[PDB]
Amino acid sequence: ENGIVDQVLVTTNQDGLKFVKVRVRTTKIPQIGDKF
Amino acid sequence: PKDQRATTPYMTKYERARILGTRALQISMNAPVFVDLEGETDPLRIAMKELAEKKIPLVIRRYLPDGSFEDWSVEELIVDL
Amino acid sequence: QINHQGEEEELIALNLSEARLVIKEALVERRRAFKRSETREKELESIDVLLEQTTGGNNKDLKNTMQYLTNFSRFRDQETVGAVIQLLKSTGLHPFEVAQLGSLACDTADEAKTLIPSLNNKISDDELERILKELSNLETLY
Amino acid sequence: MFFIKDLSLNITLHPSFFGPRMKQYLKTKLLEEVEGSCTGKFGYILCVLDYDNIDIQRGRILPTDGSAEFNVKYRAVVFKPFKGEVVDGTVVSCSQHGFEVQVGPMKVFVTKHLMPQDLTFNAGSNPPSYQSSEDVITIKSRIRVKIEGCISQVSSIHAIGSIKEDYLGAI
Amino acid sequence: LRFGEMERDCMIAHGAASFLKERLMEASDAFRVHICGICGLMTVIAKLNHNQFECKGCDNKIDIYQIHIPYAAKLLFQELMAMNITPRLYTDRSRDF
Amino acid sequence: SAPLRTVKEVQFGLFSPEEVRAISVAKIRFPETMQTRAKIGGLNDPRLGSIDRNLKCQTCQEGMNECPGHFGHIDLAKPVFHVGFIAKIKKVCECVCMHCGKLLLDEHNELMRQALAIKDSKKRFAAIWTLCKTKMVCETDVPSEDDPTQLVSRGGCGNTQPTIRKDGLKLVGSWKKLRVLSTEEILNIFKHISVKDFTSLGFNEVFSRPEWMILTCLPVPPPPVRPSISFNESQRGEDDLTFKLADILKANISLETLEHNGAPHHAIEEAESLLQFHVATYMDNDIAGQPQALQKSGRPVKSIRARLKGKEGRIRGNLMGKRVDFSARTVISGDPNLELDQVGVPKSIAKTLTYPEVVTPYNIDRLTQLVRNGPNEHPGAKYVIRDSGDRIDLRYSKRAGDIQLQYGWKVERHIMDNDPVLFNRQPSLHKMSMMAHRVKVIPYSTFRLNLSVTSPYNADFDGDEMNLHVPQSEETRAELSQLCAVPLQIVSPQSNKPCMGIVQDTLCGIRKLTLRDTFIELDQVLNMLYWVPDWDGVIPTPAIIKPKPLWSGKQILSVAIPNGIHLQRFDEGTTLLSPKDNGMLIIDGQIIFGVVEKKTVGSSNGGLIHVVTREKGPQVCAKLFGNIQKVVNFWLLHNGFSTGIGDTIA
Amino acid sequence: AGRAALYKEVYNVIASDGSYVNYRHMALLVDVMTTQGGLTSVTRHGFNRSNTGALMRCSFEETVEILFEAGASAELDDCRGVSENVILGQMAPIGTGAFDVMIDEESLVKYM
Amino acid sequence: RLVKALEDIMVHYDNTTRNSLGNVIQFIYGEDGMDAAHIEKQSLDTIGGSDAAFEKRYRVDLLNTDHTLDPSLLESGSEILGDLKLQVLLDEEYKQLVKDRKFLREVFVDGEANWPLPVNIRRIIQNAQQTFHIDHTKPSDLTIKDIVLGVKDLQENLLVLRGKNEIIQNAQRDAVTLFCCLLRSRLATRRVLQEYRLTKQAFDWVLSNIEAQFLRSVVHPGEMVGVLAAQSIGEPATQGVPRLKEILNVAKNMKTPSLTVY
DNA sequence: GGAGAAGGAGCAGAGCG
DNA sequence: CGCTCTGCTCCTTCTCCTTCCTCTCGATG
RNA sequence: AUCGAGAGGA
Ligand SMILES: [Mg+2]
Ligand SMILES: [Zn+2]
Ligand SMILES: [Zn+2]
Ligand SMILES: [Zn+2]
Repeated sequence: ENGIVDQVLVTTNQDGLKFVKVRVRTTKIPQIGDKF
Repeated sequence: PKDQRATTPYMTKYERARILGTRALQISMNAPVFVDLEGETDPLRIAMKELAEKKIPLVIRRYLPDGSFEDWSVEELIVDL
Repeated sequence: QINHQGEEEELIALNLSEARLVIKEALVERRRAFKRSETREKELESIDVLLEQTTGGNNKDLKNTMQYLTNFSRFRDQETVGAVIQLLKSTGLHPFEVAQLGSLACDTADEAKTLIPSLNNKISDDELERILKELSNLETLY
Repeated sequence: MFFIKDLSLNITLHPSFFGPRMKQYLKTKLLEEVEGSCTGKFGYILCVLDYDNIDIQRGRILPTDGSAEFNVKYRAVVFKPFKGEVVDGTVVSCSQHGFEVQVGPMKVFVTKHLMPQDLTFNAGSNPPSYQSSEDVITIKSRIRVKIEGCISQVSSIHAIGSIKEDYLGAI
Repeated sequence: LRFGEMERDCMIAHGAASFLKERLMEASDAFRVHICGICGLMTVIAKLNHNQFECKGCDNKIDIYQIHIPYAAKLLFQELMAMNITPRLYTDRSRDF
Repeated sequence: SAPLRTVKEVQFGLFSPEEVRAISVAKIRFPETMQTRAKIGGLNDPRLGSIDRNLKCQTCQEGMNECPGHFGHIDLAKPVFHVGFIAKIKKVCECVCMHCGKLLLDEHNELMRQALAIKDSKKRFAAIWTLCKTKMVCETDVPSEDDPTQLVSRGGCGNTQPTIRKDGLKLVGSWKKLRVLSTEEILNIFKHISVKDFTSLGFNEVFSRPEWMILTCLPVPPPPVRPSISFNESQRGEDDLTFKLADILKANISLETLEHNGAPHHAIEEAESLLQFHVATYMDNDIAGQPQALQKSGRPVKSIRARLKGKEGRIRGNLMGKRVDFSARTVISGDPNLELDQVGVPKSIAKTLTYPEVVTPYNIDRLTQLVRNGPNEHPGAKYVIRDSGDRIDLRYSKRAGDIQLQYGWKVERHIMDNDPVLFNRQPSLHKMSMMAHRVKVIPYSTFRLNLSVTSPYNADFDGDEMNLHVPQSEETRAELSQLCAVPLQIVSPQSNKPCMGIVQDTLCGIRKLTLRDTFIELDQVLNMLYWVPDWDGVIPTPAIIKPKPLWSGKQILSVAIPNGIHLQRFDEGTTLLSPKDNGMLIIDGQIIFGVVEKKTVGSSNGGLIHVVTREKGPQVCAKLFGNIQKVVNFWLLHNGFSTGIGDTIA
Repeated sequence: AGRAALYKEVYNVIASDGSYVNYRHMALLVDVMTTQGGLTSVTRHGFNRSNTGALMRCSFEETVEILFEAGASAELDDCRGVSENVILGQMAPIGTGAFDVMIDEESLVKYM
Repeated sequence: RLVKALEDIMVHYDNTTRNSLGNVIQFIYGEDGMDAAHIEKQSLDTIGGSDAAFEKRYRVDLLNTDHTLDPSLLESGSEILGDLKLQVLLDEEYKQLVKDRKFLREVFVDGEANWPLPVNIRRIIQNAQQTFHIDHTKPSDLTIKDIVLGVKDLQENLLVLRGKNEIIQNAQRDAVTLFCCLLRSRLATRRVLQEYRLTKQAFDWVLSNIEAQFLRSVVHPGEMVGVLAAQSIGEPATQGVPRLKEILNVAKNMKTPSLTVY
């Protein structure tokens, strides 16, 4: 993987357990072999 | 039964390949070389050169179906490949 | 037995004395290879010289073995060793049984019967009687 | 006792020594590995008869590496004992319970269960020989021992030297 | 990557015995074991620091050989032993000539 | 250390229970595997295949790296049937005299004498079984065939035999006058059968004795066969076998417990069946009947048979085929500028796959530099191995510039140019789908092949993937280059035709290039020649001289073809003038007639490709393909070719 | 006669698709199916029920059912098969392994 | 499934085909011990054509006018004409070819005259013409004696087998029966003089070459023929077909049994 | 579900009484 | 010719049986 | 981690 952190989400379920969701984004630059 | 060997005098390709690979292996082990060096660091190239002019000291043991076998010195064999 | 030459060689029940003499010859051959690269006291020292001129002295145990084998020698002198061979073989004597009589001392036929139970049952006394005293005199010559 | 037999040994050689000198080097290696050998089938191996005429019988090069095997045939002089045999041995070491005697290239242990009941250990002698009966046995003397079976071990081979007999006794 | 059946078939076709062996032995599953000559079962106590070996049930201390086999193969036999099967491996062909 | 050998023959048979007991180094008594980290002496003890960091393995130390496990011992309270042998036991018992130790029939009946004559033991047993199974009585006196009035007092029992029925895990004997047979009875019966009977029955007295079909003790495979499981936070959930063994042990203790405590005859029976059940499912959790052992999780218990039988089992999934290292897989692409026996490999791949090259006086200087470059550069190596086995990792050390190489040391050299490698396109339908090429490293992430090599691979650049394998020993390297090399397969034994050729654009160009009207200005000819790597530096004389120096296309193309070639193809219209310029005729590496097309550079056996392979050898034919493609492509690039809707409009 | 008819019959199938296969590859298959004195199919009930080494047979479609038989008859595989040596991880006796390489020491001492 | 059937089938150094058990399947691989990689389709001239045409193309008579050898063909003209000794040699060959004609009529009942055979004679011959630009306008130095002996001598050197015993020697004769018929077809003296005006030097080269090429083309021992045969049938199958399945599985209950009564 | 093995059941003929 | 015998035929059971990789997803001891 | 199931390529 290679990217930068986009949006870090911290929440909890109904049970009070702490949740963490992290979105990492990157730019796909058409390479040799990429299908079309 | 060296007298009247019933197998070909020609070297079958499998023997060519295996002999070349082996001799390359011994050469890589710093074993004594039997020909002059023209700069072929490639042990396998040394091997083909060696085989071409018959200085391999190897004899092929060919196994017949019954388990009996014949011995063919590489010098005896005809390199037709 | 059979050698690795494909030849069914007979089981060579080698006599102690003839074994020592064959070992002497083999050591002489070994010393020949290195170069190309009798009383029991006389033979004991002579072989030790061969051992020291063919090895480095590490094999002390055998040097003891030959020295002790030479001490219990019965027929040190080979051309006499041949004589007993002809005497014993003329009777069709069994090679394994042959070894003991050539390697062990015995004066009378009965004594051999006592020493070797195998002879006790099937051997002819006359053969032992004539042979053993002939060999006893030969042994006394040593 | 002593036997001449055309025996063979399997020897492996590293490629670097595959020069024509390999014949003599292999001759050596066989000589070291053959002589001074104990074995249940043949007992002990004294020497190699016909030190020349080395039966190399072609080298078996392995596919794993450049190492090759050599089942080199050879005539050797070996020692083989048998049960109930007579040998005029010599006492190598003494013991309160008997003796250990040299029987060819083999070691034989005299056991007190099997010597004349009237013979007793005399610690007063030097060496502490047995002197209570006719069969006086000491390190410096001569002894005949009856081979009451060969007790072959993993590391060495030895047998029982029995003395309680009209023959195969002291000296 | 799984060198599957169809792949080794080609190597058989090409006859690349040396290569086929390398792909199945050196590439993975390399494993050394010791075996008893009396019984062909991997039941050898290998006191390597002592160079001492033995096959309990045969008390054999001289018939010990080193063999290189696929680690998976070792599992198969050991499972066969668990199956009440005796996969005895012998290194000397019964037929001579 | 110990002598090395190789496997020659494998002998199969059944364990002798005393042999099992002797082999085992520990008896198993406790179904319990555990107080916090110590193992019960009666199960999973260090005497077995001890767990990591425990250097016991029955005083074998070495961890689990150089030491396998060892088998345990379980003493069955009662004998039990072996599942795979239930039918075999059934048939055998149908043949024995049922508490006599003898066979129902004898050699005095000619029918068995015919059966006994059978060399094949398997057929022999079946032949006898067909006869004995019909013999429901073992009368002592049997009239002799030679003397009908004389009878042979053979049958010891002299009684009748019951019909045997396979009642699930147990046999039932229907007496012609009915009861459940006893495992003990059968065991004794087998123990009273003679060796001479084994020969007729197809049993080996020293490897396969019929009584051994019945199990009296169970070997206990060590942990390595049922590995300790730590998939979760130190949660065991041991393999099914570990739990399955516990079930047997729990059953074994209970059956023993019941018998000892009060001898509740009936309760003993159910337990014995439970034992026969658990052992049966343990060996095979799949039977013709309903019974299906289930793990506490609710899923079926995975028995030994499940481990082996079926695709992905221990046989097909790990022995005939397996995962391997020193390999790679990616997507391919075309590149005419590469020869048939070549391939493009990304710098990234070569930077990872390595070869264990051996240091010698002939390359120590080169290898020295590679180590200096280290694993970060392409032309370098990852590991330096001393003769002692010191696998130095250049990744985590500055010693790359300090280590002094020594002869005999191994270096994990990166893949470099001209290193033979093996390719494979899944599925490997037939021989051609795997061939050996040469490596040229390139700066992008894909595999480049010469266009022509695709046809045998059945490949296509629409996103197809293809596998790469690298040999590790000099032995194999030589093997591939001489057996699996690309050129060696140009003529396929599939149909006696060349399997390769010019395809796609390059084929189209040649038609135009060799077309009668195609003439080339001097400017182009100068370049086209130079593209031919084999060009000798001698400009051919232009066909047209006076009005303007021109070369007909055929002239240039002939340059690529080596000298000494002679092809003669005649069509219906070929009459040494070819008014349609059909047919084909090449003389001494020079085109004269015809328009070069599919039937001369294609797959056809009469084509040029087939001829060249035989007059010069593949090592020369391979160089041809590059020459043709390099030339035509260059001309086509400067000529161009397209299609469009107009092409379809009439 | 059946062998010939079988070959002729299969030829129609291969030819019907427009593909072409050498006679050598085709005849061999036809021969193998009849060497046992009968039309031995190549299913589980044909080729499998041969007298070849069990360790080879166990990998076709049935594994445990065959192993059990080996123990019953105490089978002794010869290891002459290819797959058998594959399982053991030993060099198969084929191709480059269909012979042996030996060092002709006599020739070695011939070359100084 | 097919591969499993033929894994262990391989060719031994005795030029035979044995399975793992050593059971012999084909005594000589493919009934000719010939590699599939070294064989290509070629014509059999002696099969087709009318009998008179056949005689014209091959028959030579030094005594009569119908099949007179044209003196301009060779440096020796009338020296050859009338020589009964040479006529006998021609008679033997012509009779030999006649047997081949009627013989091959039986082998290939359909009369087809194009079959795979090793060593492409035509290409060797054409190569011969281009080796040193044979001047095809001058008489050659060849003699009938040389041609007839050359043909026979070549045949004696087509050694597929090595066993000196009668049994092996008999097999060798049957192994190359078809191939040697082709040689006697395309090396007939009449053609060797008219169609291909070779020199003595050239003709010696051709015979030497054919033998040399032929030996290279014999199937090598150690081949894993069964695997090659298995795959070779396979890739056809991945392109009728249910029938193939119906064949490999014997399946007595054929879907469409039928008869062809003549 | 097919396909093949398997085992039983009936049955008629062939020899016997 | 009935009896008996035996193979012969028939007639249900009663199994066991099908290229390579890439990700995600929910539930388990 | 496995198993199970699914989606998608070659
Ligand atoms: Mg595609
Ligand atoms: Zn053992
Ligand atoms: Zn262990
Ligand atoms: Zn009975």
